[PDB]
Amino acid sequence: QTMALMVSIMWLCTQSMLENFSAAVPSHRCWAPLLDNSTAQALSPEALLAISIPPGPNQRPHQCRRFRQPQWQLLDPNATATSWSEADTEPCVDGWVYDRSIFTSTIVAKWNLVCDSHALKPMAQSIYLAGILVGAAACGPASDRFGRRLVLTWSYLQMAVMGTAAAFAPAFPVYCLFRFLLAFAVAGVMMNTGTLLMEWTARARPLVMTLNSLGFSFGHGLTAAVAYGVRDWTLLQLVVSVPFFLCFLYSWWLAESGTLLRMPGLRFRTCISTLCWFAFGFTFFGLALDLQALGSNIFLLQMFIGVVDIPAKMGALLLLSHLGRRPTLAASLLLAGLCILANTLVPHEMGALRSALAVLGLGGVGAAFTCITIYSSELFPTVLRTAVGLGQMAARGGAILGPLVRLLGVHGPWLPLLVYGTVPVLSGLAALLLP
Ligand SMILES: CCc1oc2ccccc2c1C(=O)c1cc(Br)c(O)c(Br)c1
Repeated sequence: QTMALMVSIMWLCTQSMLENFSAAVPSHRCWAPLLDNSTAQALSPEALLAISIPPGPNQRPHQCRRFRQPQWQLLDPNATATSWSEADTEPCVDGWVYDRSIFTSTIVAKWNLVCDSHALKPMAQSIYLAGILVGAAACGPASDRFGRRLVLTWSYLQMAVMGTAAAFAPAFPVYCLFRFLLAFAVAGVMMNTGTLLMEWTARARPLVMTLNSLGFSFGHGLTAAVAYGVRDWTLLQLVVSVPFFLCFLYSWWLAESGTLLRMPGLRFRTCISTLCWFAFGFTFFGLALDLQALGSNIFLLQMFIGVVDIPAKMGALLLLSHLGRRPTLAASLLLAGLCILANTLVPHEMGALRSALAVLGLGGVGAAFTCITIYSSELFPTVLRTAVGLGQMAARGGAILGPLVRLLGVHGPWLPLLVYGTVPVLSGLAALLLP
């Protein structure tokens, strides 16, 4: 049934976006004796925070430096500001405390994902996407040998097990391995859903693909409210993996009640298709995992993303049927690129405009994904149509490389978004040459 597969891809998108909320980094600072000890620290907690922690980024108290002695010279207005020396600080060693207002517990607050180990969260996302790549490359022969339903049930079981395991991970490497296996199973079930829907009904192939993409959009929408409802990442992952344990009941239908010629042949077509797929994967998995910086409220941002992406990808099929394949794809790619570039061009104070631009960029990259998926079945003849597999492999690779470019935020907060906006422009300019 198409409804069961739609619920499945909805929960898959929920699991995929769970990393955006569970790895959210709140405003943090390390343990200070004048702020977290007994009442002997005294009134005016802001003054104590100012004299105990030097200023840092965005004119805020430094999230990575603490004063060993109370610097009373910065409290008195008669003294010169920023008069403290660098030697008066310590490398934020006493352990960090986090604000429990928005999120009660996250993977950043649990394992102390801080400035010294700030690369761990993008490294965690990269490990997840590498597990996705490995699973998608491995489930092919497995599904061909053991059948699609067997590997589907095995992937569901693995998804459930790894979800309930990562919900209680005691260490960071163990959590990374659990996410790796969960991504393996996610890629397996994704490849199974794709190879099932591409030949279950099909003339109706574009309709089925648009329904699949609308099901993830619905997944985005659902996971927004799911993350808004529960504040703990453990219970979040538990209640997200429980539907997979429920869908496992359909195992065995209730108990019975090669192709390397793509590189030399059509080289221009295959490199263009792989470039567009790489661009979509890179931009999506680099932008959809850091919604905290793209908007002011992550939940409302995701809700707007979904409610604007639904009609965009709905009319995407009308555009593909009326205007063509290449022109609408190039237009969507250019629109997404220009929106993401304007997101950096607009000042950070215009939060509503930044959120709208991010939503428009996500809708544009989703429409571009729809167009490239439709064009993969037409750019290559039936003799070469593992072109779609190579395109999907290039898209993961781009997804994997996505979070790795986010490390450039040290040189500037706009560089990752600058790349996320510049890549789709060149992608559309290259796709404009398609026949
Ligand atoms: C069916 C695949 C799919 O369709 C979507 C529609 C909206 C948002 C995400 C997705 C989505 C993915 O999550 C996805 C999965 C893999 Br594997 C990829 O290599 C890339 Br790139 C993207």
